[PDB]
Amino acid sequence: MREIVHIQAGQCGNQIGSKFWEVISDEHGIDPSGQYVGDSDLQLERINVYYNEAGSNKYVPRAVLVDLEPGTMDSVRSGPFGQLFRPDNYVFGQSGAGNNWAKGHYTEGAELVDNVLDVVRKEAESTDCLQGFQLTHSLGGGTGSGMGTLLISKIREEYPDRIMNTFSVVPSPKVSDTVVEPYNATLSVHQLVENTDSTFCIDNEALYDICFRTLKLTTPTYGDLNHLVSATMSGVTTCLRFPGQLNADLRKLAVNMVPFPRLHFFMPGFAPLTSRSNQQYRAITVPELTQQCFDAKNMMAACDPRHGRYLTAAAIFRGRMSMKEVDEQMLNIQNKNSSYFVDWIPNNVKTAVCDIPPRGLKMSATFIGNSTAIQELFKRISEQFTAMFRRKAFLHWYTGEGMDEMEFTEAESNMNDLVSEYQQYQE
Amino acid sequence: MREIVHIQAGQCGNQIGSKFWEVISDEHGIDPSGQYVGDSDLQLERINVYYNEAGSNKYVPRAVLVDLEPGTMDSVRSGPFGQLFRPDNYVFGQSGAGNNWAKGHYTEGAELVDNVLDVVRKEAESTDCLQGFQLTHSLGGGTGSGMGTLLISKIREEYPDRIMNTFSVVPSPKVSDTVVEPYNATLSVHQLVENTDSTFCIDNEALYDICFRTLKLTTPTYGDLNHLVSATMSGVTTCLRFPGQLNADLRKLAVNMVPFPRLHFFMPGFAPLTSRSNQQYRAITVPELTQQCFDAKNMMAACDPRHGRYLTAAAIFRGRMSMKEVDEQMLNIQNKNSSYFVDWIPNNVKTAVCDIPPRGLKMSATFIGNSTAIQELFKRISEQFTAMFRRKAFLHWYTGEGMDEMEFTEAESNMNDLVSEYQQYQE
Amino acid sequence: TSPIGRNRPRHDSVADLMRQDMLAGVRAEVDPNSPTGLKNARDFGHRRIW
Amino acid sequence: MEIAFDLSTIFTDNIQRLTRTDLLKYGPKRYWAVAQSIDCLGEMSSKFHGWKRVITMYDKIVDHDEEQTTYIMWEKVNGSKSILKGLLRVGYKTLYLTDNEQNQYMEKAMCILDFFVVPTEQRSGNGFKMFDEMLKAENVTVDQCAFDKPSAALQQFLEKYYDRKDLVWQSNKYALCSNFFIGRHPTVP
Amino acid sequence: MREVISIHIGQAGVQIGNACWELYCLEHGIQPDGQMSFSTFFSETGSGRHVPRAVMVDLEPTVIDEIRTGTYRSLFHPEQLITGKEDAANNYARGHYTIGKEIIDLTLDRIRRLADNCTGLQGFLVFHSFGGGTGSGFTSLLMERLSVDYGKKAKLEFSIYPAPQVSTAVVEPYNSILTTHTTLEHSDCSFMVDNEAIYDICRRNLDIERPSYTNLNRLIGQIVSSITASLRFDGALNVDLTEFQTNLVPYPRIHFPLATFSPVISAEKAYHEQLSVAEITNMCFEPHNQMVKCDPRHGKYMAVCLLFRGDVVPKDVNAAIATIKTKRSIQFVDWCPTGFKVGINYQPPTVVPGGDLAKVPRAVCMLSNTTAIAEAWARLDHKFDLMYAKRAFVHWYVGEGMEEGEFSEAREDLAALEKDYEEVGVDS
Amino acid sequence: MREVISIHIGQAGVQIGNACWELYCLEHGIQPDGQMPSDQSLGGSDDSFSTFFSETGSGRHVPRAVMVDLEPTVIDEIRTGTYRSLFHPEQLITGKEDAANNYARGHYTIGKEIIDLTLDRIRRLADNCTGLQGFLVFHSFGGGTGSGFTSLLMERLSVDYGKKAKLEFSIYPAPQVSTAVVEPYNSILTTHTTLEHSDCSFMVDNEAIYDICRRNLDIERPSYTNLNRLIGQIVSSITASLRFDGALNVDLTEFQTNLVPYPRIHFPLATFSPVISAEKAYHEQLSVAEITNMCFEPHNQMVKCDPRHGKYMAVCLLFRGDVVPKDVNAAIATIKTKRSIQFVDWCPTGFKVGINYQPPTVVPGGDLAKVPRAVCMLSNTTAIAEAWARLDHKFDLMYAKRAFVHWYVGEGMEEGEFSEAREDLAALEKDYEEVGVDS
Ligand SMILES: Nc1nc2c(ncn2[C@@H]2O[C@H](COP(=O)(O)CP(=O)(O)OP(=O)(O)O)[C@@H](O)[C@H]2O)c(=O)[nH]1
Ligand SMILES: Nc1nc2c(ncn2[C@@H]2O[C@H](COP(=O)(O)OP(=O)(O)OP(=O)(O)O)[C@@H](O)[C@H]2O)c(=O)[nH]1
Repeated sequence: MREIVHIQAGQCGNQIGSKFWEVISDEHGIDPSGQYVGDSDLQLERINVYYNEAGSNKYVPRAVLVDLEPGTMDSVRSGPFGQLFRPDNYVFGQSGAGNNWAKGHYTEGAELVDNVLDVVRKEAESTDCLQGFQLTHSLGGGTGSGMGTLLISKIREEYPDRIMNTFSVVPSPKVSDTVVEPYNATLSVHQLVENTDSTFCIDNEALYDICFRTLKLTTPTYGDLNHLVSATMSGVTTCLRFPGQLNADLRKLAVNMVPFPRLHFFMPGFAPLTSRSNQQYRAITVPELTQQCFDAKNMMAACDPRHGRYLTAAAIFRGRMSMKEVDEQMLNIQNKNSSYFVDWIPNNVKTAVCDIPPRGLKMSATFIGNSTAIQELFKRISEQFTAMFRRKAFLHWYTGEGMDEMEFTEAESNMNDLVSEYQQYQE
Repeated sequence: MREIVHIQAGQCGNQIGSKFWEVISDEHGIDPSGQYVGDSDLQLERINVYYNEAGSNKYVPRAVLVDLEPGTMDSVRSGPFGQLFRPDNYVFGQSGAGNNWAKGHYTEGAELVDNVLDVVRKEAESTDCLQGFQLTHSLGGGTGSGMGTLLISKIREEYPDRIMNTFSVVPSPKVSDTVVEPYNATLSVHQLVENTDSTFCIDNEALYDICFRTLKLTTPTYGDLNHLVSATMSGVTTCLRFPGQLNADLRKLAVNMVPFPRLHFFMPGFAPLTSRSNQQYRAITVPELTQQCFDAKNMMAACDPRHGRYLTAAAIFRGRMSMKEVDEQMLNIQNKNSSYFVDWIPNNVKTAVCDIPPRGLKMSATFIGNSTAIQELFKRISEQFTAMFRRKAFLHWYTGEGMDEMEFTEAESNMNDLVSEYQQYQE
Repeated sequence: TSPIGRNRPRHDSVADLMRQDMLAGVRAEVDPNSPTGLKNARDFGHRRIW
Repeated sequence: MEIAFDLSTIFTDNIQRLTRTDLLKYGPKRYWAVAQSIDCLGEMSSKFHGWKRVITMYDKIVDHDEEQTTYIMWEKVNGSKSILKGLLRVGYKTLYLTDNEQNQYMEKAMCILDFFVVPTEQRSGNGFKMFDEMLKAENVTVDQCAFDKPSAALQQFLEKYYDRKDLVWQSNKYALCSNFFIGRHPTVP
Repeated sequence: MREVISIHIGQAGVQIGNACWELYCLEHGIQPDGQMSFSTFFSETGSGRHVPRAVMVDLEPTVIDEIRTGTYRSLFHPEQLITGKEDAANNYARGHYTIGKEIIDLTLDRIRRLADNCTGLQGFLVFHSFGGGTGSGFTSLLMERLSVDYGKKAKLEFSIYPAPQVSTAVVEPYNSILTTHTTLEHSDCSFMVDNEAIYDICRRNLDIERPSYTNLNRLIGQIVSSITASLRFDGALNVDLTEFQTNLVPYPRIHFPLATFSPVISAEKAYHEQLSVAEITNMCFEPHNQMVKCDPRHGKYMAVCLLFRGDVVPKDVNAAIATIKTKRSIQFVDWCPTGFKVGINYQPPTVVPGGDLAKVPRAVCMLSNTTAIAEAWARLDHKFDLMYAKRAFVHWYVGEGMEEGEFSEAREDLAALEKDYEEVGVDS
Repeated sequence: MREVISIHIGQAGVQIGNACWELYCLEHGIQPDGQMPSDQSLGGSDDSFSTFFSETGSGRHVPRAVMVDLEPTVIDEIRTGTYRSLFHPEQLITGKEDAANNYARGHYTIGKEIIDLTLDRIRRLADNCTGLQGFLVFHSFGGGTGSGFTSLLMERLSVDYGKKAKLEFSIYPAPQVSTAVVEPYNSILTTHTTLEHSDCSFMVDNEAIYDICRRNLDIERPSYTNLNRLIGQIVSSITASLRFDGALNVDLTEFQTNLVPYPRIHFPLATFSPVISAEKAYHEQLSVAEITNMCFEPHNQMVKCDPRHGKYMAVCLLFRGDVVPKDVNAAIATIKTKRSIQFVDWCPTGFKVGINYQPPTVVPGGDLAKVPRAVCMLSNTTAIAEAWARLDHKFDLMYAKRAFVHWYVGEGMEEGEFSEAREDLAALEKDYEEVGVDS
């Protein structure tokens, strides 16, 4: 009734999506072979949101895996949940974009977006009532960024009214591993602002900081970061799949969160993140989850919320808890942090409580914050973009694929407007 | 309703605190893992006095463990009740104070006292209604004797109205094992006099004598001494945790036993101490417990009470008993030993009868004694200090951390003033 | 010889961290003859007296 | 404890001998189950024992300078689910041994590097089956093997099934049986 | 799926190719006779033999005869081992216009046959030396023909640059200047290597008093294996050849990166060293560790590619990169805020039996595009000017079809390239 | 992490370090090739072997030691010996010509050539360690290298690190058994550096340990190996508290605080009490009382001096093994009751007791019997002033006629340095004389 189409672009997006599908299968009790090995009737009540029915008690995810390089696609196929996805949904090219936005958008992604849409449409028109799409990609890469923006534009043209969600990993200087990634990020933000309903900005540096300080992980890997992102993704769309005392779907969150059409960039989070040592000596209650959701160190974006003012916030709780406690916690947060919330919005937090906690967790809370501090990431990206564009640093690679220099100027100017608009409502 | 915050400083303090928490968990039926496995509802009725809770039937002691040497922290964590304490409550420095009062009180422990105060405060406002603090340390070391006194002064500054109990292991010449311990003891006594409501002076020689002659222990290690001290700890505060016919908390004992502000140095004790051979040869009745509490051999301080009249005494009984027996026993002790009690105070003995005896004991009684014989321990300490300071034996180590000789002279003068104050009421 | 695959990059430490119910809380016993064992027995352990 | 794969389609026995060549063949790329099971058992052993690091890892075993073999006990649970029961990693090593009366020896002896059973799956005769399977696999008796810091429990287990007690502890934190009949001492006592 | 063609021209290129293919056979477990991931370098026949995707071409048949009589007789395809009648004799003109034309057609036919047999061709790996006559002139001709024929395909050529002082020929500057024109217009990424620098590396790091050409070729083979390991070994942060060029090459003419392999250490000292990621990253940037006799401190870095191998964790890489960027001596251009392209792999480098390298647990190959490489071109400019003010051996060139204007044109081209580096190294 | 760097200088220092590191490898279960066969020990007592041995990526353990000698004979003997693959190759530093038993050669001329390399290696070691506790310096007073190079290196270490503890173990010249003819000069000259830049200097005599070996071990012809083994036992007993856990620990700072009364009074004696043959340990109970009583016998001191003629100031009893503190309290009680053992009147308590739960490790092939408990008494007594007086008298006799002064003045040393060092040692003797006077 509220089915969702999931698409993963690039290595980062593909790995994040694989971890997300593993997490979801754990939540719904789906055997890695595709069978249902659950123990409750609530898991099958709304399993159609993410999974299709294969008949013989097999549930194939409604996911479209796309990458310009077959290596990551084969790695996904060979993983623990490789047999989950339908083979015809694997859409792999011949060679990767080589961290080139132009390659991944104008030529190499252009002669593959047709095959991508031929299965995106097949998945979409096979649903009772489509709720929207979700994308996982990285803004710094070529394949992820360029092909994701191209596919976003194609889908938005094909499905103007559905909800378009993107879980995009934003590059940062502190963990930079690409020379031309600011170019790709600046080119991607242009399309993200115009053709998305909600873009959940995620940053690798913040995930490293979380895994190092909060979880106290000595040697974090990409598995840990992808698990954090997967937990956030599962929390965001948990009111669709399980009953709750106060339901809130994707469209409800979009309505309650964005004040203006292009202010749909959010900082995610997760409440019960606790170290191994402190697991037994910490009381997991609604207040604790509240101050950990609103803690600056728990945000999965590099920017610090204390440097800006919150426009809107959304904390989706999971588990059995009294609504009075949740409401008083939000009132306390509003009153204590009144300086960090906009005064022209009476109440900022859109709370939602879900009855079913995550597996192994007594209760949880997924935080979604729409703060003007998001402008910091785009300001840094624009600074790097201007620094390289003043000298035409790497533009011959992009011009060789047909994209002209005028596009870079438009992308920077349009992305500069996005920074100003967030600064407009920041005092 | 009346919570107590526990602090452990130094190796001796940490070991005594570990023994004390082991005994308390035995009394409250607390599993060494933190779970509650008690068989009686009385134990859990007021477990909040010494334990916080973590929800899933797990209680964490309100204990702050501090030592500048991380080795003692690791030893505590690796003990039988090691995983009972919260990891955040462990506060440690880089290396031990090196048996230097100056180090721990001015540089090495003064660096860490800020973190110690932070964690202590975080525990303090976590209480519904704080009663006070109790600290375990040794006056012969550097970490304990110096940093614990610094923390005592800071706490008394922060909480001037809450009770402050210290169980300090004063040095003795017979079992002395540190060269520079007179300096540390003489420097610590000033702070103990100034910023403490009730000091329970404990002596290693007295504990060894008790273990050798009363319990007839062939090889008394530090565990037995710590167990006796911990039994005194549990006996003192039994009325705050269990109901009884005549209840006396720490404030009641301080009111009864302190005629003048500086005379708050007590002598601990324990009634049912008997050898293994004579377990069946003796009847544990109120007269026997009273006699053994008021016996000079059973007292846990090296000073002989026979050479000094008692100012005030306090026998805190436990278990089912008659209060006619107790009253007549106290009257008999007052009358038959009229020379051992001050005449200007009509009644010196204060009684309290809790209704819950220690596990395995039919009835117990803890003796607290504000005798004038306390001057003997300080007389010995001042003799040693004068002998060492006449030639400045080890003064360069202390002066290398910013201390001064005038500080030593002032500490000695104030300690002799306390000795003279105790002697004033002798006859 | 042949190329060798690595399993460390596949490790997911967060998965065990989320499940608080999966915590054990059980520690192995120290060797009595080891110096830590003697310390535990003597300085932290004690003999029953009543 | 539980592995989300049907190990019966790969492993031939409930207690399978996994030498270094077997682990190299069973790489995590296509045989993730065996590597993940080995790593999970090693992590569980390290957590139980209180160690600050894991000493039994598939990656650590395969890249080790000298060959080692690992024994894993599993059981069938469902179509695509299996349960892990215990771990046993051993290998041949050269040891500088010293017997009674300060006699110096230097001989090749088989070491028991790791021997663990899941705490909730202990007792019920577990571990003895793996140890017997090992001994029958490479015809090694207890008289010619070495124990790495034998735990109080192994010290008893070997006492209660091989009656071999009152072991001697070598300088290299290894405890061997009193059977020093190997001879050819490099240094006279 | 991801195939690459390797071409070895001249004695230096052919011997480096011998070392490279020994290393690849060791890496993939392929026996020297061809019997046994590998699809990148080797083509599998129906009978089970694996044949390298390599073309060994040289006018002088001596070294190729050594190959055809040596241990690797059965490895290479017999038609891929192309020989002439007589060498170019350190003459660019002889190898370009006179003797190169004899076998250019056969070489191109073999290259085309190799290219048509692979569906996922990624690029070319041309191994040669600037100072030679064959490896200069014939490489120029062959690579210009390859650029005409293929075009968009990558052309990554590895060249042995003449040392500032150590030399084995008197006409090296002439040939190097002449080949500067072709290595600048056709090659997509040119890695020049200095013999003197590798000699210094072997003397200092490996404590080898008398290194031979075998050791130099083994280090070069290790570098090429590190470069191409992302195409045949799975790992986090894969780096394709196109990705490599995009991240490393800022301008069409600025395509001359350096090369180094930091975890080169003596076997005895290896067991007593931690060799952590931070340490190897720090010693990548050592001025004496680069394999070109130039000082990277004098120049400013423009783009750095770090291809880690073995047991490497991305957080350690990020910390090492932060530490490197904090250092004042390591100076980057202002217009490249993110100068590092990091690649990681799970396959540790293999150790050649009898080699000078130890079994390190992790390795890294730093490939820096820096302006400091212009010093070598300045040295060759001085050498060419000194040797051309009197026209020492110009007659040997003009007597083999080459025109006098070629020398002036090549000198002007290299001067223009040096000026391009000088004008791009400045800040904005 | 409590971890200490040890420096071995000269032939005597390097040869002593051989036995010391053999003992450490035996104690921590480390093979002579650097491997640790015990797989579980790596994940267990991490702080135990981290004090003396580092760790690499391949699992080998590298000692935190720098053995430096101006001539390469003994170091090359190491590099060709059993432990050739234990030490880091760059931590074994050599010259080409020795100091030729000359202080000036080892200090200025041959010293300054490799002092920079030695300091670089020490700094590289210190940067790798995170919890550096102090420095252990092994050398010899009467040598050329072990005197001059030690004097040159101690001052640089003091000006570089500073607050770190510099505990040096040295072979003091014997009153009669002398293997050199100019060793009074070297010892007098190195008195200056052992007095200022050191923190707790332990003196050792060869004749004293020879007599101890004869009386206790029942060996009539001993050699340097036995002496080095005994000194290694002493240093292991001293450093046992850092690497092992036990009741009443004593680290380096506690040691210096308790045992050093005044800044210049830092020259304690040394005696490992339970030294006995295997054929005699069967007939002895080896209880705490008797091993404590053997500490104060003059026949057990490892400096050829009579403690009766002086007065103890501070005593540090570092017990190890099966020891309970009540037996120790009884032992000090009995010692205090003894009138022969005279303490100073200004030290009412002079016993700093440390107990460890790790028993002494017996080296195979050694002459030390296996014992359940051991004690390393380390007293700051005034009887060492008489050994200083003997050395001063020998120096005065040698210097009255200017016997070998030209050998020293020909290598950069001024002739007035002899007088300066003589006056410094006279001042030290006067300090030890005036500290013992009753108040
Ligand atoms: N949180 C995660 N970030 C990742 C992961 N894999 C890569 N990345 C990061 O993604 C960024 C680059 O994105 P990608 O590797 O996906 C480049 P992409 O594949 O989109 O394009 P092509 O290179 O053209 O194939 C860079 O920050 C990587 O460190 C992952 O599993 N998780
Ligand atoms: N205990 C002990 N003493 C030694 C040893 N080797 C030398 N000595 C003593 O060291 C004293 C000084 O001589 P060396 O140590 O050889 O002098 P050095 O420090 O090597 O200086 P150079 O002579 O310049 O090489 C002599 O009086 C020896 O008795 C040894 O292995 N053990």
